[PDB]
Amino acid sequence: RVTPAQFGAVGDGASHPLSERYATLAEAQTVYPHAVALSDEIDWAALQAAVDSGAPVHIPSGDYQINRGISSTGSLQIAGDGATSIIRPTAAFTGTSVLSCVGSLVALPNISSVSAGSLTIDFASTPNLVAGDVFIIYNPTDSSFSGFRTSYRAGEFCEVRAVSGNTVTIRSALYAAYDGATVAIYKVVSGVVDIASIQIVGGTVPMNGLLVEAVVSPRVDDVTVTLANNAGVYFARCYDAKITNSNISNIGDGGDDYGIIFGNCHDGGADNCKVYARRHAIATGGDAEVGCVPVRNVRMRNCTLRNDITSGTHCADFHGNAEDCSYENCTIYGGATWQGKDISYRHCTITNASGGWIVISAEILGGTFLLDQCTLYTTGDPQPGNRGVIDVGGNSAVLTTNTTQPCNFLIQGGSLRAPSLSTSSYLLRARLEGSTVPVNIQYSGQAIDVGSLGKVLQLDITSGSTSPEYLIVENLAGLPSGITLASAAGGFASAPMRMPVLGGRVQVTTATNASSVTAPVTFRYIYPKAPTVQVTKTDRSYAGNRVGVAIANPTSASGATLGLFTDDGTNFSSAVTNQLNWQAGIYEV
Amino acid sequence: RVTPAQFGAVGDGASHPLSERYATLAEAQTVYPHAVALSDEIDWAALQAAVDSGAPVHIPSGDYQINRGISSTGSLQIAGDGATSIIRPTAAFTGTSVLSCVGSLVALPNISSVSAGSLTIDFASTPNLVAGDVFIIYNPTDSSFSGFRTSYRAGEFCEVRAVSGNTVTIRSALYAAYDGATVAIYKVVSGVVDIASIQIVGGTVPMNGLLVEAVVSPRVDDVTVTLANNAGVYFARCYDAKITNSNISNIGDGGDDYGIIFGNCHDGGADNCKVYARRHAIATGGDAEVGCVPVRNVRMRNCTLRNDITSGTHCADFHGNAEDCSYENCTIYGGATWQGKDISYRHCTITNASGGWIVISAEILGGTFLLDQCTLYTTGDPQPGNRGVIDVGGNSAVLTTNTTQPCNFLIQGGSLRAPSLSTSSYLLRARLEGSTVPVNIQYSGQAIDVGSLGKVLQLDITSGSTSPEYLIVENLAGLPSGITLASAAGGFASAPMRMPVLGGRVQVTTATNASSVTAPVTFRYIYPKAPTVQVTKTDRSYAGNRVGVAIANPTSASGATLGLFTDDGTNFSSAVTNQLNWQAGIYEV
Amino acid sequence: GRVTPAQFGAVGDGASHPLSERYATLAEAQTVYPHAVALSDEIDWAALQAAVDSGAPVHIPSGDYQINRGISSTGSLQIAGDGATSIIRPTAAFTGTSVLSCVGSLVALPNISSVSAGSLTIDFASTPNLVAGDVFIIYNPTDSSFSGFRTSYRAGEFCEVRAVSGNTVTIRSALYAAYDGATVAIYKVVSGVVDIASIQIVGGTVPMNGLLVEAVVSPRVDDVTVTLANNAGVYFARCYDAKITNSNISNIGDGGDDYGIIFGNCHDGGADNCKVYARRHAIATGGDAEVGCVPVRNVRMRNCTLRNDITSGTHCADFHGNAEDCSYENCTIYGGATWQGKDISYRHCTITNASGGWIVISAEILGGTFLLDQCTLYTTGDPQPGNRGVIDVGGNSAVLTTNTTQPCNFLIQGGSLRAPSLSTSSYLLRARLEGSTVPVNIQYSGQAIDVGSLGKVLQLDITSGSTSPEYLIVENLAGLPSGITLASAAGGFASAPMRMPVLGGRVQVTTATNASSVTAPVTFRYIYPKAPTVQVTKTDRSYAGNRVGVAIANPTSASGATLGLFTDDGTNFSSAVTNQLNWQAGIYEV
Ligand SMILES: [Ca+2]
Ligand SMILES: [Ca+2]
Ligand SMILES: [Ca+2]
Ligand SMILES: [Ca+2]
Ligand code: NA
Ligand code: NA
Ligand code: NA
Ligand code: NA
Ligand code: NA
Ligand code: NA
Ligand code: NA
Ligand code: NA
Ligand code: NA
Ligand code: NA
Ligand code: NA
Ligand code: NA
Ligand code: NA
Ligand code: NA
Repeated sequence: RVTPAQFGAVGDGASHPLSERYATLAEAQTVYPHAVALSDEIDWAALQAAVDSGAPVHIPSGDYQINRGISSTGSLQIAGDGATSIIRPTAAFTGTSVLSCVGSLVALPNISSVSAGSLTIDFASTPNLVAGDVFIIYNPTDSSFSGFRTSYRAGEFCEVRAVSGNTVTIRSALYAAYDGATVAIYKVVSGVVDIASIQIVGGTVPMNGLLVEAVVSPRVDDVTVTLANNAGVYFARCYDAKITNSNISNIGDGGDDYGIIFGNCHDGGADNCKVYARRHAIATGGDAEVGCVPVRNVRMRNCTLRNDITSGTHCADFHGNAEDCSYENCTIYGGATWQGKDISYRHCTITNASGGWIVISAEILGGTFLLDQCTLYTTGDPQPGNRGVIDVGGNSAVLTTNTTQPCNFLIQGGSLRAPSLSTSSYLLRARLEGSTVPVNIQYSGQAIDVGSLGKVLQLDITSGSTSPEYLIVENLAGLPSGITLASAAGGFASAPMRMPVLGGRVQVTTATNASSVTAPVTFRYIYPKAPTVQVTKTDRSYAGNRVGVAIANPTSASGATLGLFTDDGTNFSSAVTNQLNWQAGIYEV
Repeated sequence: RVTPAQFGAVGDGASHPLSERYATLAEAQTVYPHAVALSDEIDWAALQAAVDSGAPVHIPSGDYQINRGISSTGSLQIAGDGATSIIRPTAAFTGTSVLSCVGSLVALPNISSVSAGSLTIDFASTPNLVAGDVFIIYNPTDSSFSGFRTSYRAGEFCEVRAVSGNTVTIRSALYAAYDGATVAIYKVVSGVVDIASIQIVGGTVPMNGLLVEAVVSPRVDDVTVTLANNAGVYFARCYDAKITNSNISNIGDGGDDYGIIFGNCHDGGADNCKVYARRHAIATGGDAEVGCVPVRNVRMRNCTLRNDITSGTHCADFHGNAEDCSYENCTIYGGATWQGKDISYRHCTITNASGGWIVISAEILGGTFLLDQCTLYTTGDPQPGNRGVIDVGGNSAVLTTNTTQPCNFLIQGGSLRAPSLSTSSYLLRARLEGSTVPVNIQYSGQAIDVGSLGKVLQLDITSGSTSPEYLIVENLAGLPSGITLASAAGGFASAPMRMPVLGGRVQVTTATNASSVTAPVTFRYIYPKAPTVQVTKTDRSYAGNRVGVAIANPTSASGATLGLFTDDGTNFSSAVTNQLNWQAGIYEV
Repeated sequence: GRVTPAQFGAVGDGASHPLSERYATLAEAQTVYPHAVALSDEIDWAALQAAVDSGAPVHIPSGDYQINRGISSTGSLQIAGDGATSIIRPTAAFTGTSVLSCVGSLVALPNISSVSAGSLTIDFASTPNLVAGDVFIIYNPTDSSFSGFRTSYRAGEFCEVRAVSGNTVTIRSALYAAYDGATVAIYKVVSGVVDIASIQIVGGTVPMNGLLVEAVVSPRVDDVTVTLANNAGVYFARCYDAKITNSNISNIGDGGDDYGIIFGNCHDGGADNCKVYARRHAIATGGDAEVGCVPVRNVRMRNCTLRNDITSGTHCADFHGNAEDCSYENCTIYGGATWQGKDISYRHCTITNASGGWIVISAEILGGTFLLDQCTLYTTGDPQPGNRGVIDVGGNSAVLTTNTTQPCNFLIQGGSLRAPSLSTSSYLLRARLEGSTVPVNIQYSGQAIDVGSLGKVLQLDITSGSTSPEYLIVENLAGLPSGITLASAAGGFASAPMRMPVLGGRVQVTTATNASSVTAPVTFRYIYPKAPTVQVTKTDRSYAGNRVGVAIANPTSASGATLGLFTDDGTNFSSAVTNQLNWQAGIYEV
């Protein structure tokens, strides 16, 4: 509705300080009240004034030179003509973000204590809320959500359903319980944020290309952002923030170096974005400011993500304050991570990080962690660095005294290709370093393509202990002969186990000078302990004078000696074939 | 192209009746031929005149007060500057919908009878159709698609491939057969419908925020709609209706209370929308008007949905006239439903409705119903309401004489967390109330996280009968000891079954004063009938004078007495240990 | 956009207006439109072309613009309209290859040292004109350097620059393949902004393409409607991260290749939320034989509904054999789909049959992994009379040949497959060797099947060549009727490590006091590829008078077994009493 040209923008790609047009600061401020100095860029002055007008701003193709950030409280509405509508910080730029909009957390009355899964909140006095309003429940106590980091504090975003007196009902169930004496409540007050069809060429100075903070349903669509600093796009304390159809590339400056990060956000996500950043193309986390609650129901879909493989870290990120978030239908070059609680990767294609691993874990609070029908590729071998291809604390402190809820690690279907492992390598490692909770494993349905391999599961205990409900390896295709199904220490060894069935038909021939004949079997896979073995004689009835009793003696985790013995010890009177049909498995759960 | 300001709009948020500007109605009608009274809103008159010009309408930021719907026939093109372009019914509003566009159903010739799966339609005379045209085959006979409601009539939308004389080929196979003597055919005649980047604040009076009816490929994008009445967005009899990137919030007025509903629609769906509504955030169904055919190939993807949990109903809806529709990659707070035919939930996260159940059924015609790799949560327990966590007629008439096709209920992978069930609760219930078709269950691969639990399956018959092709429980993680695998009545009990394997190794020591030694085993899970049991002796050969024959006697659904007996009844001559390796399962299909 | 066709003199009223209506001479017309060719050219075309030529973004108001020549550009093309009422319409007099087109450039870079697959470092022979974010193509001009199935399936790929230090260029993702430095030419992709949105092209019968975008980084097509009766509604050629979204594309075809949207030699990007029809392939991938014709990689089709002409006899959803690491996800596909190339997946798709009755067909299999991941499949027909599986891998065509050079894994995981009209001779999946010598592995796992009659799950044949598979697995299937064959397996398939489902039951036998044995026959519900591993145990009786009896099976075969209870020493049983013979059978080799 307004343009920067209407407020005097030039936008020709060259510098135009206000001094080119105004002899005095007072004269410049008569036109641009918030100009700071005559050396400020006319393009910046014009863009900021247009934003300040309160009308949606349309930015025609041009190359706008700015020395300060374009910022707003409340609302920010900017739409360009596409990638040719360029906002470009100059070498003289100062400020935290190229574009920014910041809403408000406004104190609400305190509340009564409330249980997890409730949809009713009792305020101490009349709350200024109506249906559709958004508020944050916030616990200022350090580590109130997770002990892994100080800043992982508890709370969540609620959406008002109805209000009756001091009672406020909400539109979806609470993720967590709150003691009323420990939380402060804030109404999220913000205007309309919609940023579309522009290109930010941020350079090396600003920390963020775009910052949107404490806003309900901001929208970023069809943008291009390049930067060499901390974050291409940073959503902080936003509810239903969406960024869609955008290309974000952050070369980094050697800091946290994020492409798109959702800090203390709830709902929304990224859809159909192509993203590169040095460390984490997409990430979740937050800060330590008021309202720094966990990241929940944030969904990354249909993106392609790349990072700098030499950074050594995972490309797709969640930090340990995430709960109930996922990457879905994403192509992820350079690895992914399980952190926090209740995290899923669904139908993603994921390649390895530099260490050779594909999925790595950290800061596991507990809950369920899932690789759902993913396609996994590694060109390396993480075993020399003590990690699994899917790693849970192999060489790091991940399952600790800060892991306070039972954990379920679920690998369902999909495929895993890893041509360059050794006979020492393992597909999944979990190592306890202080936790005392059940750690359950379901490794199920996946098709595996390897050269050499040592083991499917490697389950270790450095400190702490576990009593799992289950330890399951099942329906795997592509396992080569000789591998170990699960090395399991301590409480993993005594866990209720299900292990794959092996078996076959072994011919034995009786001898007329003996009451028995035996034959050795070496299992194609090594079990964690002696499996449950069946043996049955087929394809012969009387071997002369006796049927014979089929047994196995001994049996072990690695094999068994099959035998056919006359019950009473009489020698067989004929020398003839018999088929010993054997099988082995473990079926405790 | 045109703006309401050009036609005299004010849009400042206050009321401006025509009387402010025109002394008589005649005077006003010179400018606005459609004006009804001098009390009409200038903003309404202006917006309607803008629509009536036939040019695309751009609505600049503004708050436009209207007392009547903005409506059109055939085409409607409205685009604003985003959420600050607000259309607002006043207290005096009269009309059914805030914005609406209605296309036409134009008679085509009758047709010859045609079979399901055909791509060739024979018209009785020359049809006015060319490639790309869309028509509806419509059976006006009540319940011609489904007997569950009279308005579930048969027919479908067809897209013309080629026309040769009176023969019309179509671009995809027919879903159903039609007797030519029973159907009337209608060409869908409509123009361009495109509604984008506006906000409708509908209030309590209009039944619909947006209504689009009988239109080919209408588009709704980047809109925000709030309402407290029947439907935020209602697509009726549309082909390839698509709504994208929109936020829809219907507080409801205590009726059907839908967010987005697709009535009698084919193709299209909802993508990347955040939706709240009191009863069903998204739904499908229809009315009883001409062309009220089944809802097909409508796909809801990448949405977050919420409802009022106190409504007691499911948040994500399909009615019984749905065929071949799905929700995929959606976050669903407040439950989902199987109804109609061939319905799936894929990679969704779903929480419980107030009853404690998560997926509920109604109006099952038959076909295949799938929960594919979904993450399911319930904080409650549906068993006291006689419902499973996944429920098929537990407490309602769902599998009845109106269920006319074989049913397959499939649960594949994913997870289910339900910490608060009792030892009486069951994960899935199916109860017959009059149906006679096969009802097949595949409960396969899911990771389960419970405290107490009674049963995996509960399969009951109040009336009717069934001869299932299969009844399968397999590859489940997380089942606690003592649960029942399936309680199965009548034809469920005699169905070909597959039930999980349990087994173990039990040490027994022979005694020199007996020919046998036994040991009791109680299975971890209770089978629906005595399972198929194997026992083999290992890790010992002769026990003095005899090997011993390993048997089980008795066996039952809940356990077995393992035994080692000398074949000839001679007492064992030595007291030595032996391992009885036992296992059980059911392997009929 | 900045400029409009009106500003350059357009009419856009739907009727023809040759330049001769306004200008008496060609010279006078060219004063206004320098690139007009003749006074008979359309004013709408001259105006639209001039608007594009201005270099400003072009906004096209509602109107119906008549053009007799393509609207084209080099480097950049920015066009946005008011939606489907902004119509660009070739006239009967149209001449040109494409209605709308933008072509970027491939600019030679220095040569590189040999590099391994999986590398992220490239060494240039001399200083390269590259910075971070730049895109280049490694190209091998040698015919069939990626796949032997076609000449034009040449090797190479798109790389995105991470950093440059001296002659060393690091890249943002690992190379898919290895390259001999002496065999490749390297090219920078130089292009500007391409953005086409919110217009309708009514192409007609003349143009080969509705929209062509060639050699461009991140072109964007959004909210467009395209109809045509020729070769390709939308053709992306040698593009990196081409995205078409929210569009309706319909190609009636002219009897040629007849594509809706085709990605030729493209890397990254894909199609999202599109409704597409084309006579042959609604969406396809492939390419041409021009410089830079590299494999199609990381192209993702998502959230689309696709239809084709079923009487064409071909699959609706296409990849050609030069595809690697591509997929369809969350698509409704009427008229079948295909596995070709390497590492291809369909995920959460609903797919119906092509005319032959099959649903997924293969061709030009290089090797790697081919996945149907939780798909819903439906056929109204039966492909067996045409010698093809419902899921087919060379049943009646040359698919697994000397050009299949890498181990193949065919995976069917979960989902459902309904096929009510098969016969007792039909098979769900067929794979047939016609010259390949690599392992061919099958995982058929977890699917719920709904059939009337059926012959077999797998039909594994060898016409020529040979195979030593790592695995052959059938497991966790629901809905198989009695009497089917699990796997017909010939040659090396027959000797592969197999996993086959368990069958079992409890059979009552009563001893006789005048014999030392009692037997009972069992016929398995499914026929195994070879004699299965069988267990038998006696339950629910201890001594039958004087003896327990030893439970065995004799004989056993692929189709059944004779269960037996025999006193060990051949003494007659002394009592006639019941016993339960608990039997089971399966194959458990992998
Ligand atoms: Ca390594
Ligand atoms: Ca309940
Ligand atoms: Ca035995
Ligand atoms: Ca056929
Ligand atoms: Na000042
Ligand atoms: Na100054
Ligand atoms: Na503002
Ligand atoms: Na609301
Ligand atoms: Na911290
Ligand atoms: Na012999
Ligand atoms: Na009147
Ligand atoms: Na068409
Ligand atoms: Na002993
Ligand atoms: Na001329
Ligand atoms: Na860059
Ligand atoms: Na060729
Ligand atoms: Na072929
Ligand atoms: Na008896």
